Amino acid sequence: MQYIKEYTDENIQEGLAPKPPPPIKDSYMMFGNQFQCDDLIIRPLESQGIERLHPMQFDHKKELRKLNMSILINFLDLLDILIRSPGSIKREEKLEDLKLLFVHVHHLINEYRPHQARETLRVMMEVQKRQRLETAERFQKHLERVIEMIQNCLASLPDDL
Amino acid sequence: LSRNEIIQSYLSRQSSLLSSSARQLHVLVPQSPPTDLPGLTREVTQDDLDRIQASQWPGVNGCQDTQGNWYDWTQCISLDPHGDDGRLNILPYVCLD
Amino acid sequence: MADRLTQLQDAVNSLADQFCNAIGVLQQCGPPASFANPTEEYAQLFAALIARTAKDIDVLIDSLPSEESTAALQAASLYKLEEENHEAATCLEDVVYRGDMLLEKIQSALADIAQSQLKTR
Amino acid sequence: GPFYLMRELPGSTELTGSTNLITHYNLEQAYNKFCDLPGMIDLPGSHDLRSLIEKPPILSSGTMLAGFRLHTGPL
Repeated sequence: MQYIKEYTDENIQEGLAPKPPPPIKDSYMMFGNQFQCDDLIIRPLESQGIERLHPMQFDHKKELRKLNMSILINFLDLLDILIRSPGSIKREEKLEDLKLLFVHVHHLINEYRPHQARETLRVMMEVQKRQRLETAERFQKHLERVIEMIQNCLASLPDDL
Repeated sequence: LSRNEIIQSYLSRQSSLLSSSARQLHVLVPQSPPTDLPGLTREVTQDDLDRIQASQWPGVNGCQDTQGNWYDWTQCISLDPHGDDGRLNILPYVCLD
Repeated sequence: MADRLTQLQDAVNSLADQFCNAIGVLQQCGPPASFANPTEEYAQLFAALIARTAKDIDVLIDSLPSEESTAALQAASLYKLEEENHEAATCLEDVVYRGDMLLEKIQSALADIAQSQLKTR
Repeated sequence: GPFYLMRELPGSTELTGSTNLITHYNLEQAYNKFCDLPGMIDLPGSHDLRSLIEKPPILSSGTMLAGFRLHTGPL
């Protein structure tokens, strides 16, 4: 670990001689060890690296139920491999196969994660709005009570006079 | 890895069941051909936003249920998909604050 | 944390773990042969657990949101909520302003009563 | 309809470990026979140190001239 010493040497000065902040980077950086280039998609697609089993119909809940049932049936077929021919080539495919299935079951529900994120903003806004109105109504009731309180005390005072 | 014993296997059992968990399931939801931006393409209107704010919409504003009880996104749903005493407890979807 | 989504992720991982545990138990331990009962009990329990996990995963999948509520329906609702939050903010400001004026008036009146009562002495 | 990534299971009963491997491998009658050769060879000979040296050589792995050079007396 080290401390940037050249810029801290730069900072000890007066007048306008100190330095300005650096401009914003809109391209590849190298923070840490990863790159973290900007304009990235939050969910990088499945077509970048692995196969894709599902079409663009993509109605998430049906395909998640399909992938659940496919995981269970491929486990049963792996049991059929272990019963019939353990020395087959297919088990290596099978021990790859359900792996791909498991990847997709994660990769679909990660696609619920932006949506969940957006949706929590929505309900936060609704709760925010409601709380504002509640305080408004609360305060107005207090205001009314204070007014009538003042009124009845004023209603008391000529009765003393 | 090398050896699994009665007590350790039962430990695996209780840990896996405590992680995981007359019908009382959610009411089934069909496929949805009208979706708002891609599918049906509604020009931004107003009935949809009023439905998403005030009314009950079972795919968007909450999860409905058999025995009638409505649950929106910030609540936790208690169900029993099996015929046992063990109850599934779906946690809230949003968890505000 | 504490979402239906993290519950579904942990349920799917528990399914994969029950697969590996079921094979590693039911191959490592067994009665020899003939050309035990604890192992049979283990098999029944493992099958029941895998079935229960599958049912739970299916229920959680049914529970999450549909393929309605696309992102534009979220965004337009967010826009409408920003507008109504602005209106609620100005309304709260107006009621606070009226209360502030009334409070300053009653405060000054009470101060004048106190000044008179101290001056009479 | 079809589940994702279904495939064909192997041939119904190929060579497994669930068969009787011995009876398939024609070794049944030897087992049904079988289920000391020191004693079975002492049927021929008398009985059965330097025999330890015999086993150690096992664990390690001019005749007329000998009869002519074998001169030794009787008594």
